[PDB]
Amino acid sequence: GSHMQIFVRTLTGRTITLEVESSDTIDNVRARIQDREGIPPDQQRLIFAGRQLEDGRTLADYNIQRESTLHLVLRLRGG
Amino acid sequence: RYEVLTAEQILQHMVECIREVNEVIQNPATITRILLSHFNWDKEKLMERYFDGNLEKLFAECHVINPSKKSRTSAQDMPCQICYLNYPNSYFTGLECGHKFCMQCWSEYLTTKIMEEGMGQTISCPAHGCDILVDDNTVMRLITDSKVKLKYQHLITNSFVECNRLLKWCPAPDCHHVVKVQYPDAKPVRCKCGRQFCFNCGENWHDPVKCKWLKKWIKKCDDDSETSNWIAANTKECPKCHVTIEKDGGCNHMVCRNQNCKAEFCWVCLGPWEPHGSAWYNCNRYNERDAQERSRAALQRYLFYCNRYMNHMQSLRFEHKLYAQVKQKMEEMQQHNMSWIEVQFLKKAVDVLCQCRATLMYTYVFAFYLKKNNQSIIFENNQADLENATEVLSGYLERDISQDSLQDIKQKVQDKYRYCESRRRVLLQHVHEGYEKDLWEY
Amino acid sequence: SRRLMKELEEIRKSGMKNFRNIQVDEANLLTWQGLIVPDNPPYDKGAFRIEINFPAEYPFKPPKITFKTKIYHPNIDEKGQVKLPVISAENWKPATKTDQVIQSLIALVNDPQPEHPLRADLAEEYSKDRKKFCKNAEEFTKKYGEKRPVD
Ligand SMILES: [Zn+2]
Ligand SMILES: [Zn+2]
Ligand SMILES: [Zn+2]
Ligand SMILES: [Zn+2]
Ligand SMILES: [Zn+2]
Ligand SMILES: [Zn+2]
Repeated sequence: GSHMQIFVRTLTGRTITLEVESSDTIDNVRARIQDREGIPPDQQRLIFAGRQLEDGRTLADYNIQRESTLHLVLRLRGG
Repeated sequence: RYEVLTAEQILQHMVECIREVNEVIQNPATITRILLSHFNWDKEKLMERYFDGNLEKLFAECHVINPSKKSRTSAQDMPCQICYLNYPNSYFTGLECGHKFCMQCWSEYLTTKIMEEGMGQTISCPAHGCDILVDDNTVMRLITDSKVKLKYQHLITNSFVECNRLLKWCPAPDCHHVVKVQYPDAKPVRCKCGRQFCFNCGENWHDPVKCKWLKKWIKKCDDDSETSNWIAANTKECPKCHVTIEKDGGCNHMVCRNQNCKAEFCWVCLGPWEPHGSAWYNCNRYNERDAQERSRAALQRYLFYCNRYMNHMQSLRFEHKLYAQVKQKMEEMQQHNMSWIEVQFLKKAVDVLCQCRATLMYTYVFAFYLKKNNQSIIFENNQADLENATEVLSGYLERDISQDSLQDIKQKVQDKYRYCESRRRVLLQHVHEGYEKDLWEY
Repeated sequence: SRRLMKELEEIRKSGMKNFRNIQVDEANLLTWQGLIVPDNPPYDKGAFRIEINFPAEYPFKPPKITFKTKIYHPNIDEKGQVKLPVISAENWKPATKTDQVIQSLIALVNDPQPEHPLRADLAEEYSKDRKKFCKNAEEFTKKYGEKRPVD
């Protein structure tokens, strides 16, 4: 809704552009990736500024402003 | 019909395939190693998926991520982050991520992943969140132990072998070599190390029995109740003097260690030896209601056929010791007269002795799954005619060889081991011809 | 034995908010003891004692954690064992600091996950009848859990 524009780097290195809101839940983002690139939200791990973006909080809790970069990493195997 | 390649020879033929596949894909050579090993080395199938879409799923499913390409964007003691030691930058080397670690810790990490619970193809930089692969080069450069380097060179090439119909490893423990044939024919092959394994299944050469049956045998023994009883051929007792006797050599023709009880008997059946081979004596044949009695009768039948197979097992291993004593019966005999024509005729004899023992082990496997047919009793005769011929040949090369002169060993052994293979000949010719007419199953 | 001297040194300095009373057997630095204090119910009523057992090949082989204080959790065995992927075999990275593992164990305590449990019975209870779970683990913390540290 033109409230937030963020970038996410995929596993293949391609950096796709998402559009969200500052009050959007982090779980909402992990779903948009599934519709976009086909990776289930279980096999996802989001990293920003060094620390992991676990599902359960929101974009506002982390200092994530507009035009920010976000990294998509693999989650730990067979626990 | 036979070609043997080295571990690195395969790796070269594989990395070349990785190279041509990669130049259209343009992925780090470590990544494309995974993707093809995921597509079972079907080059065309990875091309299709890549020429289509949905790559992030492929990377996520194969658990592999590309690194940020380094192209974009010296003697000081920086602290290491795995051991917390102070070494100059000359000691640190790192992967594409920029995680630099001392070559000491790298060596322990890479080796402990190869040698412990096997990490096949998929080693990653050991820096917490880092999941980027470790290239083959930085493994061969950071490992000195060649036994590790050879094992890693087997792991990362393993997928390329099993997925190939014309390739198969050798069951030798630390030998990492591959046999290449023109077509899978379930035929034996030489491993460059004296291993003659069936190319089809992958076990030792099972001439009489089919491949699928031997698999059912091992699986049955390992699974339940039989991994505990196979240790029983250690010691027995004399069937006459009742003294405890321990079997030493491969030959079963026992003779009691007693001056007062010089009775010669059989190790398997505990019967007197002389009648073995007679008309009315069988210690190789079985020839023997309720549902509870139906199961116990079939279990003891297995013990009859398993005890034969397990006895010829240890007896084969006890007859490989002859190779060490054949070279002590090939030197001074070549020293006396006629060197290196009479000594090679003596090794070809013990080669047949262990061959008739190997086929004797699988003789009972093929016999355990047989329905008592008109061809069963015929086969049982060729079995008893071979099992006896082996015990004679094995008995001579364990006691009667030292107490003879060299003017007699030439004709003694030559008549024995050539007759012994003549009984294996008719036995195999029988079951092979009987195979062509389907005269015996289950 | 050189890294452990610096790791245990880092804990005593910067301090761990969820880990208190870090007392270890001296000389032998292969076994550690410590007391965990969760921040969220139904466990925020007590404190639980864990024991770390670094193997000789540390840090090239991961440690093993066992709970000495009994606990009501689907991912924690009755004896005290714990399935934690960050110290598993095919996941272990030697760069992973110890305090990094502890804070990863806190997350398993605060927000359990029943998809891969050690006690399936408690895993079912947590997903179907949450209120029955938050009451059993409430009473299970009061009875067996040790008291929380002052400050
Ligand atoms: Zn180091
Ligand atoms: Zn790294
Ligand atoms: Zn070999
Ligand atoms: Zn076979
Ligand atoms: Zn006797
Ligand atoms: Zn007998």
